[PDB]
Amino acid sequence: DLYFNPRFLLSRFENGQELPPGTYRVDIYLNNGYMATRDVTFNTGDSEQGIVPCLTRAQLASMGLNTASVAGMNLLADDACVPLTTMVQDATAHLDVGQQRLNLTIPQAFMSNRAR
Amino acid sequence: GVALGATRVIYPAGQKQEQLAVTNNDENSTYLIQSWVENADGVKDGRFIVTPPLFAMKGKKENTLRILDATNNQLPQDRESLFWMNVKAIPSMDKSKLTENTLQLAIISRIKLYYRPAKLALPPDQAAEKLRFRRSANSLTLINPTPYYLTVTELNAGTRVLENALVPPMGESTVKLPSDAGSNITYRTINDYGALTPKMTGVME
Amino acid sequence: TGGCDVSARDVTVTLPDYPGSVPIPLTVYCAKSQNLGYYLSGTTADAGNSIFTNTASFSPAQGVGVQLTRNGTIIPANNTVSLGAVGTSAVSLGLTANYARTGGQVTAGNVQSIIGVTFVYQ
Repeated sequence: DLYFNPRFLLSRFENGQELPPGTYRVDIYLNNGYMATRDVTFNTGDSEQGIVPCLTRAQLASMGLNTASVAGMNLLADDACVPLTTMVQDATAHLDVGQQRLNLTIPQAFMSNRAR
Repeated sequence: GVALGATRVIYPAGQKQEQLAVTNNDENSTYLIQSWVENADGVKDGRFIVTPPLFAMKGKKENTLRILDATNNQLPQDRESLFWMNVKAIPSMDKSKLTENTLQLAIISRIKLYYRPAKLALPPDQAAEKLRFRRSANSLTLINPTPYYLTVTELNAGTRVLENALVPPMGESTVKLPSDAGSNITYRTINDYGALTPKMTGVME
Repeated sequence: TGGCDVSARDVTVTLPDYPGSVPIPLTVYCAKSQNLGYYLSGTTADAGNSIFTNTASFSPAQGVGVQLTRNGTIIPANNTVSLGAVGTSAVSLGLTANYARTGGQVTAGNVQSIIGVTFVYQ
């Protein structure tokens, strides 16, 4: 079992976590394409990483998500953190801590790709 | 151990951010990296933000720190401002060691963070040559009339080696001078790229 | 080029039982030769600011702390040690770990001390 002496300044880190809850300036990628660089709050949550990003319905929509295709998304508040991985089947979110890059993936069935 | 990718960071005014690489060269080790900014007085200061301020690095890998301008345009616009970046590598150890006698060492790298205004009067490659000197009984004063901090090293007076100095923009710094030190002064500087510049002959004011 | 790197047998030094001393295998090397120096930091218990406190929780030994020496000379906190020119060849920081009494009565127990080693770059 790993140990970190608090006097140097922690259970999460001792358990393999890389980054604690907080707001971080990250590069946001969607389906492996660069989208933006801005602050994103990461809260404690069910994830191998221990933290999950907080992005709103409007933020996701502006990047390509078709909110009308997501069941129950209309019930969310404007400022609610979208539970992406559960609300959008097989959508994923992973933060590459070293690069401070938030990689988001959303299935095509939920993207605004209708013939225009 | 853990090493930084640069020995200083020149932050151009207007830039959204600047980066600093942090590399853990120890494959079997996990470190907690704590970083913070201090002002010229060595006091923790928030005018520049370093993020992530606390994270763990497991094994050999490279992590990038982002440095953000949070000065709200309040810093002088005719000269550089000095800040310090601090990156501390905190080691871990097995909890089984808690019943033993131990000494843990945290390694800290401290480098300069220079805020550099845009459109400065003098080009940076012309600054080092502008340094001037004023000699006193037992002291030597370095005169920096440029908008750039001058890191003076290998400062010699005769055959005597004097203390290194960090001369502030449009300012001065003083170092002790042995009474027997020669009058012939020579010096070198550490430039924007952390390189030692060729020896220059000291010119008196 | 980047900053230098410190190499050690282990940054987690298992100390001999008190009384006893042990050299600390700790070196530093740089990709580009440059004059380098370092200073120690932490919480001390003596007026000399050289004996680092015992932070052990379970059963800490009282009256003793960790004091470092280089070439036999005690190295106080925040007192820069100049190593001179450091290039690609590793240069030892030359440190040895020792135990030093803080003055009080000595009791049985262990010692868990921590020290920071800072390298400031020109």
